[PDB]
Amino acid sequence: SKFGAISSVLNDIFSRLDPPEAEVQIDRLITGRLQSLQTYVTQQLIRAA
Amino acid sequence: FNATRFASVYAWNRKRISNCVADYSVLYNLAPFFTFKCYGVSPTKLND
Repeated sequence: SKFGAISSVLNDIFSRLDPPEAEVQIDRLITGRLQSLQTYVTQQLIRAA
Repeated sequence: FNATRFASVYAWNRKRISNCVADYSVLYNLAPFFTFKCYGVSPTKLND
């Protein structure tokens, strides 16, 4: 998932953009993936209970 | 870039560039080309 970023692969973001906006793109992707992982952990806790 | 004549805005000219090595420092180092702001890609990364 692109999560609202231009590309879903990290090395493209590094190779194409400058740090000032590459950081924004990376931040968006990181928050998206952190949210996905947190959702997985929460459902795992419910199922474990 | 060094063409003597440029077409009008409505009849804008379109040129095809392919199958060649492109060096973007030849135009960047020229002083007159001041307004060079680039979308979707950094101006520095163009060489890579």
